[PDB]
Amino acid sequence: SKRYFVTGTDTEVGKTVASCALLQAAKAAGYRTAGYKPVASGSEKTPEGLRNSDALALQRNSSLQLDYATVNPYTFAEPTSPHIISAQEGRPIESLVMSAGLRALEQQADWVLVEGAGGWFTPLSDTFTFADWVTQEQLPVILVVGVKLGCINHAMLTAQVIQHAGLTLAGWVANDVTPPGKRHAEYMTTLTRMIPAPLLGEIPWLAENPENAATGKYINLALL
Amino acid sequence: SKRYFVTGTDTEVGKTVASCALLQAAKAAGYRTAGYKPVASGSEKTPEGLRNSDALALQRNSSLQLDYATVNPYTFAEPTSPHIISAQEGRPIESLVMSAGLRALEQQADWVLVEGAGGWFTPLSDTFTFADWVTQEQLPVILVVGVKLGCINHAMLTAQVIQHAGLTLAGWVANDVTPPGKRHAEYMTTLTRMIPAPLLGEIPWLAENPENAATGKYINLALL
Repeated sequence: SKRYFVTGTDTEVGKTVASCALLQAAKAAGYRTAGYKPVASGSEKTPEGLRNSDALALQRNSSLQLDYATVNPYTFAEPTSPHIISAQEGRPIESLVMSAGLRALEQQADWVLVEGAGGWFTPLSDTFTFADWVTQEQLPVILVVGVKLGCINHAMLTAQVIQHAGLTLAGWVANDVTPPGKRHAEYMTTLTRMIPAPLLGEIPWLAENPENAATGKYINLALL
Repeated sequence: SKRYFVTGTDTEVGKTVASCALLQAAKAAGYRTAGYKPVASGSEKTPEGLRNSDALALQRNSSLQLDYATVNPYTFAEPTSPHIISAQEGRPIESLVMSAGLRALEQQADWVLVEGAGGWFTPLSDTFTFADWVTQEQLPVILVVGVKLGCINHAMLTAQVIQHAGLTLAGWVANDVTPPGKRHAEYMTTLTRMIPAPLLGEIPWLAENPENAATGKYINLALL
């Protein structure tokens, strides 16, 4: 089986778009897949309770029919750092619960993709970050790089810190977050040289992909 | 005397606004100040050659009357990574030239603020980054943090990598890049706990500060 943690270089690089592409590619390869987003903030009310749109995307892109809470056990409404809204709601986030949910998906899935709740150093409490949990779980990490100004710096910072944690940087995905620009090829070359992990694929600019066209085709899982 | 390198957490955190506040505070304290931006990209034509707006701000906020090229010896038009536009123009960026320009300002200034040309890992050539040069110069670093979503992660990544380079994280400046939000205080507390350097001050949201109101008052240089 297989497990990966997906993180983005910044806000609004389409991290969840890339996660969905990865999940689609894994299903095409014959895996029984599951997405896992243990912690989510920024969620809408429904008759069943709060639902986060990124967790819903991961649920919908899982090859298994998974219940929402199995994908996302901690759901907060407001779109702010987990530690802040957790404290405000009186709903502490516990590492062991996060880990138990990953184990629970491994009962059924042989390919699990895990997404966080912000970037690498996202606080979950005043003393624990999402990086702490990923490190404990020894997950291999896939970096999603939004190709835009600043991406080289952010990719390098994030890659260095992951490697310093003792973790494997398993791959990276380029997400085209804007229409094509002038320096696209040169930026891709630069990122490719500098990121110490295989480029798994590049997702085109899909103007938010309103029709939910399939993106798994952009990912080469054999490179992972 | 004193020298500092200023870097931002991301694109468009108002790094140069903070640099100008620092320079203003240093002048108020009685220093002979100079700003230095060795490398600049994104510049306008004038009869004297290309001029970069951030370098002009540093020039104008220096207490010494400095010639433009002394503030910014390498000026490229297009707003793209220095290594790319340098290669396209056939104008290589040389560490020794960057260092000579810093020495030249130290002939006249006892307080020098240095700004880069993007974030920490900004390439200058295919084999040299701005981090390499800062590390060679052993500059103490001031981090400018734009208070916005994602700032905790970016501040922590950048701080960790600076410390791992063996450099001193001398301080940080909070820049209010948006109007006040809800979680402003809690974000400031979080950043303050997590960034291993003194908070020097917080610059209010100035809607781009069209009147050039003075910002030095927001910086407490005694904390540096």
